[PDB]
Amino acid sequence: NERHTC
Amino acid sequence: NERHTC
Amino acid sequence: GAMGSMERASLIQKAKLAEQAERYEDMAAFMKGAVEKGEELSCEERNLLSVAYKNVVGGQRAAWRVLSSIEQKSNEEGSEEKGPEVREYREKVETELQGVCDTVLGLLDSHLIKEAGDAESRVFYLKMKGDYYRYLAEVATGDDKKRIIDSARSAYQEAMDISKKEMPPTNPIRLGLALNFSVFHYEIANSPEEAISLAKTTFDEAMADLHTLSEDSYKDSTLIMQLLRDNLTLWT
Amino acid sequence: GAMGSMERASLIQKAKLAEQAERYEDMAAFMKGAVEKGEELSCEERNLLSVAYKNVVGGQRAAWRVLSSIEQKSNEEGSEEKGPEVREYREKVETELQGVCDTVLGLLDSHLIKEAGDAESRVFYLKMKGDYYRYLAEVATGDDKKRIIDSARSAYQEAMDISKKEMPPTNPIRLGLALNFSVFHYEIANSPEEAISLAKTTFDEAMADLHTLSEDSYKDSTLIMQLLRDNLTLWT
Ligand SMILES: [Mg+2]
Ligand SMILES: [Mg+2]
Ligand SMILES: [Mg+2]
Ligand SMILES: [Mg+2]
Ligand SMILES: [Mg+2]
Ligand SMILES: [Mg+2]
Ligand SMILES: [Mg+2]
Ligand SMILES: [Mg+2]
Repeated sequence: NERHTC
Repeated sequence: NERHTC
Repeated sequence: GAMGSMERASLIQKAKLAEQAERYEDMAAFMKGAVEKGEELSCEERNLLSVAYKNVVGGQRAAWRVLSSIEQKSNEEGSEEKGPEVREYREKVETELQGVCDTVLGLLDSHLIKEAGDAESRVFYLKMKGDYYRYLAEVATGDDKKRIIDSARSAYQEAMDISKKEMPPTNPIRLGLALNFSVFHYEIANSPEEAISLAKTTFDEAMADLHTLSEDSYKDSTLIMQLLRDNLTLWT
Repeated sequence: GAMGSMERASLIQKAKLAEQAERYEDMAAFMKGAVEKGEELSCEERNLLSVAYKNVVGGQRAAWRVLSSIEQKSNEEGSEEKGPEVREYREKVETELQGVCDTVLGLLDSHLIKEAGDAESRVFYLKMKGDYYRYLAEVATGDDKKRIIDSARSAYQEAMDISKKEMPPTNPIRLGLALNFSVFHYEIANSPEEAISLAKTTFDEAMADLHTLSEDSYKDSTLIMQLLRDNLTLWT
């Protein structure tokens, strides 16, 4: 999966 | 479900 | 036309890139620019035009339905008064949606339909004319509602007449036209029996012609037949 | 300002309707209009502003990445020459994206940040400043790339300094700031070890403070902690 940002 | 159109 | 300085082939290339990027507003503007070059559209180009505008207007219609439902709830008894904002914003979205439909109908009238002589192009564009008058009918509430509905009906009927004379019953354009005209009958024209009859006859006549098809054509036709069957199951 | 004639409360109401309708461009324009009224924003209003622009710029960034990847493939050996169109369209999307980032940064500079005195508002806006400079850095290739990166770093660093002094380690703004500053280190600043250290320390310090929280606050904090853990798992 891809890294999270918020 | 809902009716289909195309 | 802001696309007037771009080459036709470059507009088509950019429309395909916009599709890949899910930039459907851009895709529609590129294809509008391509239509306005004045040359007829190939089959692939017609489908780029329809995909672009179907996605743009599909988002507007979904937003309109959300706002219309909130507006309807605000008008139920015991609902607290919240001011003009819901109606105003629903009207703003509605006006934008009508603008896109008018743009598509204008491209068809100037001058795609009058130059379309082959059955595949003429039926395709008349289906589009019926579809976009149908989207206008979804939001119409005034003195022209009946004429808008009749404009959709008339376009669909001409497309049906040509498709039955010139196309096999498995042709995907013919099938999709019937699917949409059936939905028109069900939910616009208050004719559910006509909607059911059209979907059933269309499905059954396509069934009987599948034996003539290659494997790839069979896949194309059966996919749309399943949409007709789904609608029939929902409605019966 | 095209929203200059609309009441502040009506802009906020319409922003919430636009969110429900998934009309994020409208939502952003309504919230820009609300900011330009000149009053400070409540917590709920700050989150409407951020949700609106995050969705707008998120779509632009995804489209930019699709087009940039196609452009990179076109420049590999053995690739057929297709003309300037891919670069042109990537540049068009890029310019639009930079315009939205500049709009957000302009709202922060005129005058949201200078009036924000409480830790929750100031940290929130400085995180936003870091985020939008980071999105500019994603597309930067020229002489200002280093200054764009340093502007993002500086904004994040000020937000971190305030958050560590004024907020508990479980505060969701503090956690989300750390999540994003960690990603900045990993993929913008070429500092994966700093990214991993920041995510790990942030997670561990939040863990140790969960015992102080209500059930609802625990849910809020643990959700963001799971994002930090997911990044750590991806990176190690
Ligand atoms: Mg030419
Ligand atoms: Mg009451
Ligand atoms: Mg109206
Ligand atoms: Mg012709
Ligand atoms: Mg006022
Ligand atoms: Mg070659
Ligand atoms: Mg550029
Ligand atoms: Mg203040």
